[PDB]
Amino acid sequence: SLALHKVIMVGSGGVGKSALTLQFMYDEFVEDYEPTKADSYRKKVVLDGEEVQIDILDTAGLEDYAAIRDNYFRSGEGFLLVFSITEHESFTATAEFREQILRVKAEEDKIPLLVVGNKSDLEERRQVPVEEARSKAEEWGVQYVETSAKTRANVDKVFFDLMREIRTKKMSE
Amino acid sequence: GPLGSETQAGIKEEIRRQEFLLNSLHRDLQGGIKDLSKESRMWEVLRILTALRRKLR
Ligand SMILES: Nc1nc2c(ncn2[C@@H]2O[C@H](COP(=O)(O)OP(=O)(O)NP(=O)(O)O)[C@@H](O)[C@H]2O)c(=O)[nH]1
Ligand SMILES: [Mg+2]
Repeated sequence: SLALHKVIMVGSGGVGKSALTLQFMYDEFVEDYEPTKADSYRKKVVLDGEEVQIDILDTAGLEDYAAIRDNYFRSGEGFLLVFSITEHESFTATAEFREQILRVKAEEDKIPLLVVGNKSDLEERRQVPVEEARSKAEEWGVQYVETSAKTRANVDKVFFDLMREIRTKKMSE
Repeated sequence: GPLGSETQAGIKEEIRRQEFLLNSLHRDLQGGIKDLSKESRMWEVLRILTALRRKLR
């Protein structure tokens, strides 16, 4: 349905999937880390003058079973693939996450996906150069946006940009 | 509805019930055959669990 956009947060443990979701949902941020099992949210928003609902599934970066992960990925319409700019290993992990999304969505030509480099407020701790992350997004044919769940930088942008991709795909079918 | 309990024991009991439903949904969905109705029910159960866990705190 064009009235409901199903977004999945994907990425390694501790990158800020939940922090981005909760900043977008409720305008809150806390530094306390609680690893996620699986959480979900729904919000009414206005996208380009149109009243829509966004559903967000916030996945575990430390997930136990591949079958559980695959069930979540299969149900999504678009994906925020998140890494922390302060953790190179979280950036390299995004390749395998994307592979898993592609495999579960086997017969879809192009999957709505945005690459999100979170924790932009910790520039002094950056381990992932902007050029490296952007070049990877270009190789995947997707956009790269840097966010901070703490300062709100680009948080609304990533959710709304992905919704626009989901909309464009939905209007092509 | 499911968010109506006000005791820690009652909220925990509703969490245990929703997690049971969630596990049963995953068992059904792990066959890999598309089922948008069951996927929608799974997201709803997760929304309820998320709401319950916030009430629990
Ligand atoms: N400075 C800063 N800290 C952030 C940012 N986003 C998240 N954090 C912090 O990083 C930690 C991990 O955040 P969290 O959202 O729980 O990560 P997650 O990806 O959901 N982890 P998991 O997969 O285990 O659920 C928390 O301590 C959180 O406050 C950000 O943009 N800036
Ligand atoms: Mg989380």
